[PDB]
Amino acid sequence: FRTFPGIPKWRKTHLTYRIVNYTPDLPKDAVDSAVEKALKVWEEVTPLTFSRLYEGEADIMISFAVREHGDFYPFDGPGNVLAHAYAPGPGINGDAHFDDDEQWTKDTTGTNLFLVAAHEIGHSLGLFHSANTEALMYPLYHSLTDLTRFRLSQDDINGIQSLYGPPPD
Ligand SMILES: [Ca+2]
Ligand SMILES: [Ca+2]
Ligand SMILES: [Ca+2]
Ligand SMILES: [Zn+2]
Ligand SMILES: [Zn+2]
Repeated sequence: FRTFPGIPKWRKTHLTYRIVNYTPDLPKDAVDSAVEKALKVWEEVTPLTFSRLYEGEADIMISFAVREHGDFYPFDGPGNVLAHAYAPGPGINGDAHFDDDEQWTKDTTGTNLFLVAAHEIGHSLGLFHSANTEALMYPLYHSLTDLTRFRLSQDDINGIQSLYGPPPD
């Protein structure tokens, strides 16, 4: 696993998220479930906990965007860059933007929202890319049809626990 230069990390264990907008690709509850499960992945192996906000500035603001969207990194149309997320910190840091030029799906027929979201939240929490091929934090989106088997790899658990430690009890 790779942590980020300077090892920026959250100095608190309780983090808020806000789903700022919704893609036309899916039912709103599918977007909610995907994001909720993505957080869970990481919540499960650390003392981090998450709560959702519906107004104000949450630590992790989540949105869908197309091309230019308010930061210096425009999205790029279909495929390639699927999303991006900023390392821990204030304001735009911690935030995650998903390219709506992708077709987000609950399954693997398009771009799986839960999988990319689990990866991006890894970034929002302090993990950079891993050199390990079976890690979620590996840069490589394969269209893993088999989400039925998903498990955070040990390398991901090692990286995230190196930042925040294991679960307390
Ligand atoms: Ca933020
Ligand atoms: Ca793209
Ligand atoms: Ca879309
Ligand atoms: Zn962005
Ligand atoms: Zn990444």
